[PDB]
Amino acid sequence: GVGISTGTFNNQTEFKFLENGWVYITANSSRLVHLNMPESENYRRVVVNNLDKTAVNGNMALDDTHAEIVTPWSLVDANAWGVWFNPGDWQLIVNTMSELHLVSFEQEIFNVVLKTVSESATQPPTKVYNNDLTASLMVALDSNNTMPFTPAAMRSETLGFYPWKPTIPTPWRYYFQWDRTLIPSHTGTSGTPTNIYHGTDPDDVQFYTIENSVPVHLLRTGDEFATGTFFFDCKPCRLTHTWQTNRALGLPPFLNSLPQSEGGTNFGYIGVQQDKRRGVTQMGNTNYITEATIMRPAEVGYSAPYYSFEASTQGPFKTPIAAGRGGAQTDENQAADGDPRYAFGRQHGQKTTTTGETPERFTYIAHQDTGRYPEGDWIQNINFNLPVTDDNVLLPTDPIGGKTGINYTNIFNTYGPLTALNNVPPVYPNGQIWDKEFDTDLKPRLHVNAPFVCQNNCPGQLFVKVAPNLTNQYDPDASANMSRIVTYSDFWWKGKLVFKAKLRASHTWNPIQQMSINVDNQFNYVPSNIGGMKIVYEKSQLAPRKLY
Amino acid sequence: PAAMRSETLGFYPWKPTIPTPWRYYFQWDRTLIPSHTGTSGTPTNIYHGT
Amino acid sequence: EVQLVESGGDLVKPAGSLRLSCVASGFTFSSYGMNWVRQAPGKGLQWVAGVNSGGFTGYADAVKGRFTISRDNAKNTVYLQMNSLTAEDTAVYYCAKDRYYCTGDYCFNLIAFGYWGQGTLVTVSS
Amino acid sequence: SVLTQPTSVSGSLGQRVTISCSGSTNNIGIVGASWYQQLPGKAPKLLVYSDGNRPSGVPDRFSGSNSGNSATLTITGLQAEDEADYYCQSVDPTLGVVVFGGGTHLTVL
Repeated sequence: GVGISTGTFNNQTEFKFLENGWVYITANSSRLVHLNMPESENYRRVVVNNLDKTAVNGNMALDDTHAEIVTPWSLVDANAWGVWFNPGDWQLIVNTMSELHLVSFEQEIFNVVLKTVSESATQPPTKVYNNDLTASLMVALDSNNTMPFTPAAMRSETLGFYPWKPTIPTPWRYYFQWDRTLIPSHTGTSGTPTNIYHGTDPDDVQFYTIENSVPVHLLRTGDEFATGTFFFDCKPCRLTHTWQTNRALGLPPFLNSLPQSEGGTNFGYIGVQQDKRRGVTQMGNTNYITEATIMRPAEVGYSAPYYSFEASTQGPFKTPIAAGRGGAQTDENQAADGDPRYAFGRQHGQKTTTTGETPERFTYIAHQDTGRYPEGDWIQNINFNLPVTDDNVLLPTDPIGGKTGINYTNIFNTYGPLTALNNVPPVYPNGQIWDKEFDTDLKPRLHVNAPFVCQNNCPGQLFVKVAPNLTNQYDPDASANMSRIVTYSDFWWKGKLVFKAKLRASHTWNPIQQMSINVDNQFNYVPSNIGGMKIVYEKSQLAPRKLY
Repeated sequence: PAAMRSETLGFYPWKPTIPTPWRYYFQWDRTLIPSHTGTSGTPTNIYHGT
Repeated sequence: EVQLVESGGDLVKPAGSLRLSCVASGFTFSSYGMNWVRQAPGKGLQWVAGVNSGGFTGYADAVKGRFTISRDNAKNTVYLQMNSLTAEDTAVYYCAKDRYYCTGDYCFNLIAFGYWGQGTLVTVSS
Repeated sequence: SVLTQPTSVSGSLGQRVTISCSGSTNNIGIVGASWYQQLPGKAPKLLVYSDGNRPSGVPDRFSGSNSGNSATLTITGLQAEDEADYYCQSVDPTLGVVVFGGGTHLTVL
C-alpha cells in the first residue's frame, strides 16, 4: 500500500566458508536512486561532428564523429567493483584468495516515491514538493538481451560507490550506424585531408525501442520489482600474477663457479665457453647457446603495434593491446599503451569535497610481467655474425619510412601460435566486472575491459523512466513538445552479487606481497573533517604464481 | 626439464649415469639496449635487481 | 565512364517559371550528390542547388526562397524547378556530380564536383 | 560568403604560375579550395582536389596548397595547353552553401 515498505536496505558483505577451502562471497548493495523525467519523451537520432578539432592537421586521434539514438529511458548499471566491495572487503579478497568465480546476480527496486514540483507566482521565487500517489515509474528488464549492450563503466556512469550517498541512473543511448572517413595528417601537411561524414548505410540501420522489445512494469509507491537470480557461466578469474618471462622458463644453466664471499659484485660464472655449451636452440646455424638464444617452451606476451590507429567504416580507432608496458612498474612515467587509464568523478572515487570539472585519474600498472620493453628489441640478419655490424641489424633507434620518431617496433607484431598471455586483472573500484561476448562467429580470446566474459548470456539491462504526467492541455496533434507536470522519482535499488573464491596457500618460504594500511595512505580510507570521501584504486593480483 | 640442457639420464643401459644438480630461476630485472659494431658510447647494460 | 546530359532550356517572361532535367549514367547514382551550378554571361560560376540520395536539398541564399530540386534514383535523373524568375537568373546551368559519397541529411560539409555535363541555357526576358 | 580571386595572372612558357584564392575560417579554413579549369565556352574540369590530389590523367604540373584562409594553385612548366580560366571552389559548413570564386584568366606568354 501507500504506507507500507516493500523492501529492506542491505549493503553487507557475507563470507560463508564452504568445505575444501572455498568461500561463498555474497555482496549486497543498496542505493537511493534519483530519477528525473526525460528532457523529451521522444527518441532522437543525433550526429556529432567535431570538424573544428579534426580540421587541425595532426589531430586525427581526437575524432568524436558518431551517430547515436538518444532515448528517454535511463539505465541502472551496477557493473563496477565499487558498487559491491569497500576497501576492507577488497583487501580481504585480494590478500586471502587465489581465484575468483562469478556465480549469480539479482537486483530489485523497492520503495518507489514519485513527487511533483510547483512554483509560486510570488515575486520572490518559491517552490513546493508534493507526493503523487497515483504516478507510476516505468521499469523494463531486457532479460532476452535484445537491446544493444552499453556497459556504463566505460563512461564512469555506473551507480555510485557509497551506500550512504544517493545516486542517479545514466541516460541511455546506443550507437546508430554511420559511415566516416578521415585521412590522417601532420602539422605541415599540404592541403586539408579528406574529413567527411558519409551518412548511414540502410542495410545496417537498427532503431531499437524499449516499448516494442521489453515488457514494461508500471510501479506506484506501493509496488516492487525483482528480476530474479541470474547465474553466470564464466571462466575463473585469477588473483595471482605471473612474473616469468621467457628468460625464466626451464632449467637454469649449471654454474661451474659460485661466489666465495657475499657482495653485490660477487657473481657466479657458468664457466663453459659459449660455443662449447650443451643445450637446445632454435637457431640451426650457430653454436652459441646463451640465455637469449636457448630454446624455451613458448612465448610469454607478444609485441604489438603501439599507438596504432586503424580505420573502418565508422572511422579511426586505437588498436587494442592485451598487456601493459615493460619497465612501467619501476618508473610510472613510462606507463603507456596497454596500461588502462581511468578518469572518474565524485560518485566513483574523486574526493567529494573537490570543486571543478577536472576528473580524478589513475593509470593501472599491473603486477604481471607479460609486457614488452621495445627499446630492448632488435632484428638482425640470418647469418648471425657476432658482434653484429651496422648494416646487418635493425635497432629501435632506427627510422622507419624516413621518420626519426618511428622505428620498427611501432609496426611490429609477434603474436603467433606460441603466444601465452593472461586475462586482464580486475581494477578496483572503477573496473567493469563482467562483459558480454561478441556475437561474431569467431570470438576474441579475452576482453580488455572485464575479467569475466559471458558465453551464452548475462543479465539483461534494467531501464527506468518516469511515466508521463500530463496536464489538462495535451494535444497529440501539436507539433510542439509535450506539456508535462514537473515530476521526478526517488526509489531504492538493492542488488545481490555472489562470488566463489578459493583461499590461498603459502607455497614458498618467503612472505608474499599484501595490501596494508600505512602512514601514507592512512587518510585515503576515512572521511574528512567536512565529510569528504574518496576511493583510491587497489591492485588485484598481488600474490605471485609460477607460470611454468 | 633437463632435456633443454642435455642433462637427462644416460641413453645406455650398461653405462652408469648421474642426476643433474637442481636449480631454478629467481626473479630479476635486467635491461640491455641493443647496439652494433660502430655504435658510439656505452649502451645501457645494467642488472636492476629483484 | 561517367556521363551527364542536361535539357530544359527555354526563354520565359520576367516573372515566369521553368524546369530543367539531367540524365546521368556510369556510377552508383544513389551514392553521390548532384548539383546545379550556373554561369551568367561573361561572369563566373555560381551555385544554385544540390540534392542528395534521400531527397535532402540545399539552396543558395539567392534561390533559397524560390527554387526546388529533386531526384529519382530509379531513373538516374535530377530535376530543378524555378519559380518567380527574374532577369538576373539568365545563365547557362551546368549539372555536375560530387566526388564524395554522401547520402542523408548531413551533406554539404564537403563538396567537390568531379564530372560535368554539357549545360543548358536559361534566358529571362520580355 | 564569397571567395576572392585576382582578375588575371600572367606567365611565360616554361615558368611557374601561381593563382591565389582568399576566403575565411568559415569556408577555406575548414574545407580547402578545389580548383577548376574552363576553356572558353566549355564545361569546367576539375584539376586539384581540396587535399592536393588530382583526378586521373591530370599532369603533375598542377598542384595546390592551403594556408590559413587562403589557397593557391601552382602550375609548373607552363605549356600552351594551359591558356584558360580557373576558379576556386569551397563549401561553407556553417551555412551549408557552396562558394565559388570570381575566376581568374591565365595568360601564357
